[PDB]
Amino acid sequence: VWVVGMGIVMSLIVLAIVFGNVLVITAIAKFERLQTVTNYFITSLACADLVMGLAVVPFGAAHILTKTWTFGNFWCEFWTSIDVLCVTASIETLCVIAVDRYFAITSPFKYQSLLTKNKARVIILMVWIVSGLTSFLPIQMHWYRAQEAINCYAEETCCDFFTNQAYAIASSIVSFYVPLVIMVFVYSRVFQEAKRQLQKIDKSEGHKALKTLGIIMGTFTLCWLPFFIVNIVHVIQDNLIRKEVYILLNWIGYVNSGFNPLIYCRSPDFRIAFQELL
Amino acid sequence: QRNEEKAQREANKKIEKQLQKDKQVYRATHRLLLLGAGESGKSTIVKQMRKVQDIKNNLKEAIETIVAAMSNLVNQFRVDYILSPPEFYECYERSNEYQLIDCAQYFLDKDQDLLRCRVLTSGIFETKFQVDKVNFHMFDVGDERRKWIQCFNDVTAIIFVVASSSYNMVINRLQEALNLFKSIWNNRWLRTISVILFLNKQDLLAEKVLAGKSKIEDYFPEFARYTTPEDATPEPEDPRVTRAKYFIRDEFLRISTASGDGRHYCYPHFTCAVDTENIRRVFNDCRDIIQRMHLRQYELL
Amino acid sequence: RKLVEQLKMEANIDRIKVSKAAADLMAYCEAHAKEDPLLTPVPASENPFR
Amino acid sequence: LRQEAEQLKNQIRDARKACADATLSQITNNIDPVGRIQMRTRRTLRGHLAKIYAMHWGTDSRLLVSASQDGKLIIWDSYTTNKVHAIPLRSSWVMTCAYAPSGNYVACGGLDNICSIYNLKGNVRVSRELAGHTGYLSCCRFLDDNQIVTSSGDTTCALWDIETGQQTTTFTGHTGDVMSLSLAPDTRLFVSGACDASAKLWDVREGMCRQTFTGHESDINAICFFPNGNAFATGSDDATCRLFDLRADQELMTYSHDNIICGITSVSFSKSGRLLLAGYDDFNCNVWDALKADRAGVLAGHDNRVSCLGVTDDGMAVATGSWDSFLKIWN
Ligand SMILES: CN[C@@H]1CCc2c(ccc(O)c2O)[C@H]1O
Repeated sequence: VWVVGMGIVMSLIVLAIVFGNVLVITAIAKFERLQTVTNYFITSLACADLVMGLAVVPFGAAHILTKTWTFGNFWCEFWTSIDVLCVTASIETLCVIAVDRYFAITSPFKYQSLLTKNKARVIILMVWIVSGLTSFLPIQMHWYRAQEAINCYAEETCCDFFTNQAYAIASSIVSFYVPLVIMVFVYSRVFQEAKRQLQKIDKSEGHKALKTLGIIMGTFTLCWLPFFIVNIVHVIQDNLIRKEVYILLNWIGYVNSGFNPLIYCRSPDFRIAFQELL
Repeated sequence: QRNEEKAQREANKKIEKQLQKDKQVYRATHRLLLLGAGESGKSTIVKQMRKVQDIKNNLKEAIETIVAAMSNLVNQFRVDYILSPPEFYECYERSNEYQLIDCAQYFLDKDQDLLRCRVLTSGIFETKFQVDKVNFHMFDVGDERRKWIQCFNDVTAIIFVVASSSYNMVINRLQEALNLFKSIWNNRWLRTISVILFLNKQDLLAEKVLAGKSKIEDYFPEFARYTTPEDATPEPEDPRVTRAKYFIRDEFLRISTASGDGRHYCYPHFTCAVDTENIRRVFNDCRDIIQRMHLRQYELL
Repeated sequence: RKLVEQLKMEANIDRIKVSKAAADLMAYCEAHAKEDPLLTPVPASENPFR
Repeated sequence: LRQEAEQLKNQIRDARKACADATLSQITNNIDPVGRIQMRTRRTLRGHLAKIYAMHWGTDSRLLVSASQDGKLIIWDSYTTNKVHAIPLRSSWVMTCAYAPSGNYVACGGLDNICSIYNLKGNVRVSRELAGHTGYLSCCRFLDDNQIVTSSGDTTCALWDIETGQQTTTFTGHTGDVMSLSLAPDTRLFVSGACDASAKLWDVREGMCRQTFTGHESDINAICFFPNGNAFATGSDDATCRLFDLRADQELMTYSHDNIICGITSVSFSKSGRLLLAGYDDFNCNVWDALKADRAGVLAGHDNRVSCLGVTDDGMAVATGSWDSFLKIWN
């Protein structure tokens, strides 16, 4: 009977991710005023979250619940490619925003000139194309397949992610580690700018910045690091990891996409659009 | 027929292409508005930030205007000849109460003459200059209603020049200038526009302050109660005028900060006619305008 | 001076009953009511826009 | 001295009260209501740089011109949605635009006291420059090709002759800075509104105001003639917009809403005059019944505040401006 209870919670998570990203995507397209240079990027995050919540999680929920992959061998490999592209796109997009906010604050008087509608599409397309070198290329060359559970790749009943030592390190570095270093570095410099500006205000007059800056970095770090710290150590030390442990951290990471719109919201423009939508 | 509709598309493409090129230029350029009274000497800042015979003729006429006004406000043939030329060419103590050009006294007593005395213009004077940053364009209104202010909503900052020394010119002029500052601050349309104000004639401020003939306490009773702030004050100046210097700033500052929080800041700068660094001061303050505007965006502040 | 002169001409202005003005104002609107697409939207084929 | 004028002013008000017998709403009570109007946005003409300030329909209703603080005055085609000509402006700020009845010339305003008459007919060049006002130019209109009527912030309205280049007649004696003017269909008279809450009409040939209306309490910013030519409506900064009939010398019906407390920027009648399309500072445009003095439909399709509103000579469609550079054409 415990299996029935777990299904309700998993079903709600899939529903929550679908509605949350849809509203953000709908608001940007429906209203021209909300559509801006910075808001063009969040459409990509909304698009990345939308496909992840509908074409990755729902199939993954069936895999755990039914304890078997009813679909064909090729489609399971296809699902893995879609599963990794969405995570790579979502994490990279958050890193792109970190670059966007860093340029606006640290180097003003050039943000209007550097960023443009034509320029916004180029970098967004580059981010998505970057996922192609991380998702499409492995399956085409079948390099994702591992010798433990060698028959798992062959058998169509159940398939598990068994990756070579090279890909596990390289993909984790590209998807999460490299965006992490960029995101932390620019946000630290942004915090210095806020501290300097606040100090200047107190100089000629008679912090809350950390609280709001913590949410953006904290949610990204809390919801992905436990998985990616384990996504690099299971391959080097096979005996250390447990099979159920790996899955539990993976689904924690999927919740970040569902909670992503909440972090990047509460602005006056989106609050108006929420009332207009409902 | 259908070719004309296709032809109209080609003409539309040229217009869209031409507008697209100017979109980057317009976005790069920054707009400022200069506000100041007649005696505020706003022309000095514009000239400092950025012929002689023509200026001399107006200056000579300006001397006659003060001379004629002084007689009416209180060698008659000589006075009549000037009021009505080499013959015409051949007061200041009471000039505070009367209305006169600031540089008229220097001209009357008598190469930086153009900077000291400049002919004003009724029309809007647009000043464009570059400080190695994005393009800067300064606009001057050039009336009691002041309805053109509501038209200005895209300017990054507003320059509000104040003649600090002109506190004894009761018609007090400074309180009148302060009164206009409250109206622009409490304007229902100037929500996201800051102000950069210059307390001009600081050197002239000390001279009036140093001399005990005019007491700031007479115009402002609270000045005696007001004490100098503990914050650092540049000196080279006596503390007697230094306390006076901060009081006029505090009066402007108290109204500016109390009314609104966020996207409404004032950047008081003490300035002098000789000083030419004011161009860099605006750029340093203009940079703070965009940052604080962006800090409030995304609720990062 | 001029305002008194300007207001002097205001005294010698013929006036009409408000009821007469209201009836004329209402009658004109009734006459032109049919020929107004804002009151009744034009047919899609008839409307040049769509 | 001033006592006689004050006594005369009180006597003038007494005549207006005596001239009133029945309320306008009393007569229009039996009139069937127009009902709710489902009003849509047939076109969304966009593609401009900055906030626009004024818009005027062409005589043939095919074209219209919009002027903006960006200094780019572009003439737009409504049906094909594509711009025809873009006229660069010597002055960065403009506060008015006007279209010739013949369509040959297009008049652009300006914060500087200049009213440039651009030549549409293939390089746009200024035909003449009209100047000579202390204040800013706020409105411009074309009685004909020869005559251009302009409003200034110097509390004076003047008529410009293109060939002479000088003010043929100057209309003075008005308190506040004049904001908006409208021209009657017969072109015999026109009106003018200032911040002094006073609305006056003038005779072009005579040059002296015929009637003075001072019903409003706040500054007024919009005014337009009824199609019949015997009445006009005024839009003030106060929430109320009143309708005046020149014959009755008094306000007939006041259009005010308790909930609405924002300002009003532009007003415009329909072709039949039943619908009074008025912009607002609340980011919405309201269309109210002229006779019943009751709201008929609410339209809030804009993001920034509406700055202009005009109706075609054919009456087919209405265009409202905005500070978001969005010319939303409603049909
Ligand atoms: C089974 N789900 C997979 C497993 C490992 C993995 C994911 C996403 C991005 C990566 O770079 C990964 O290595 C997950 O979506």
